[PDB]
Amino acid sequence: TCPFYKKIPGTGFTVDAFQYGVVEGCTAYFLTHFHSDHYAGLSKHFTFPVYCSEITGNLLKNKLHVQEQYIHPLPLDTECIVNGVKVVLLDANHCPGAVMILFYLPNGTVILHTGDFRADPSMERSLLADQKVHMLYLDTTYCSPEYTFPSQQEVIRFAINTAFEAVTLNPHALVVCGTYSIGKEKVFLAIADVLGSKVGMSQEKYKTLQCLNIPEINSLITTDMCSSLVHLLPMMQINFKGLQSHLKKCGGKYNQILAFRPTGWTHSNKFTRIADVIPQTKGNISIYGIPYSEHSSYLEMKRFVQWLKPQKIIPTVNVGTWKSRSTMEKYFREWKLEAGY
Ligand code: NI
Repeated sequence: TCPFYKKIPGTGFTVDAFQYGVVEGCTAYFLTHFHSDHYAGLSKHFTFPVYCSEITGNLLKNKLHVQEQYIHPLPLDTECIVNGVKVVLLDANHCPGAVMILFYLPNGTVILHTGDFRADPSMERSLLADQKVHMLYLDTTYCSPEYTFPSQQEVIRFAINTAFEAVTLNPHALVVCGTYSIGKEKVFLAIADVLGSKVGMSQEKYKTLQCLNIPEINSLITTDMCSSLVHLLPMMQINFKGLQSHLKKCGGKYNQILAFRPTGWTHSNKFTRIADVIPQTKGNISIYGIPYSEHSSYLEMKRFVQWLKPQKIIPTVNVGTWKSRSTMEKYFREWKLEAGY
């Protein structure tokens, strides 16, 4: 049944709650972003109103065939009224179209649901700064101090310089980037731009990217693989077998593959600087695991919460074990005591 941390008290609302059938007393279903653990359950047969960003609504219509009459896109950074309740959608710094939702309850309580987010100081100057938040439903994916990772900018620098060096040494090398969901588009787009290439991909992935309002996209992506030296493949195919096979498919146009797996975190991070990352190599194939995260590090999450000073925190991730839950609650108390709220 629908868990409590997906229900917004004092409203008829649920968030990311599409896999439970008809939720009792839900008048409006919010969707924070287009990732499968969150949208699981939506299809063309859904007939309740869905509230979401413009980008998320493009993906619902084109990829899942949800009928347009049930899709209610809202502009960001704008006060809107839904079933008599004031709401605002804020950029979540997650994947394209990902939002946080501010709810202004009729009794005066204010609730922020972060969806999935990567906290950033820029958030401290949105409409969040303008009022107090009583309850926070928090993306706690990496709520433990061992989770450090570099900025997204440093990781893109590393990838660009690595790709550019490899292809300038060998003009017959192919660069491959793994994907399984929207998000992390900067990785493959930054590499293609430095190589003066388009990014080649399957028709299904090209379709997905055409839903995202990325400026100048027709200039950066293509379904003609042959004309491209950056290819996108399913994350599952980024291993020595899958890449040896793909290399056969290019008809002797290429004699080397350099491939990137954008992982979230990997325990190489507890010991290693980004500068120090090395690939796994077999023959003429090398695979780099790079720590490109679209979730908060532990320090970024702590800073955001100590800035916000919520009266109550409700975790939405890692809530399935008592040891996880107890750990997170200990960190929330530390943060509150250190900051003085
Ligand atoms: Ni997500």
